[PDB]
Amino acid sequence: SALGKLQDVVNQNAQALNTLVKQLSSNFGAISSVLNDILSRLDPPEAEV
Amino acid sequence: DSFVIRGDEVRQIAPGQTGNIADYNYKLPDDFTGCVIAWNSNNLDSKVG
Amino acid sequence: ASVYAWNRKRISNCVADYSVLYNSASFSTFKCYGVSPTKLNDLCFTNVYA
Repeated sequence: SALGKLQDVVNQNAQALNTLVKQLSSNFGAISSVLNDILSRLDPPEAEV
Repeated sequence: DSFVIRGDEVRQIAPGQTGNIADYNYKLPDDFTGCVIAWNSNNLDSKVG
Repeated sequence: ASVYAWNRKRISNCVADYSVLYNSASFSTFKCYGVSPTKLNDLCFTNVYA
């Protein structure tokens, strides 16, 4: 644990990137989190929503 | 734009509708602005034969 | 069947042409909720129930 200050910065940046990548898996109230599924399932008036 | 259709087909003169005269007779855009006007014309556009 | 004893039929292992359902004018109401009616020929399904 001598080099914890640099490893803390590396872990924080990697965890922020992992969280940002993980946030694509959330649908945020939509029917799906995949854009291609919405564009292939729905008409543009509701796919727009 | 004036035409004569059935009584159940007046819901298809609208943005974002699926239907028959919407696809092959008269299509409205999704960003349509204006007013659709409909009134019964059984006394004028109908014959007993 | 009646609505209290509604009949459930499984649909599986078939290729389905929904364009004869869209182009028929015999249905007074043809309203889809989780899917567009015109995209039904482009997708694959399981657990189809009537």
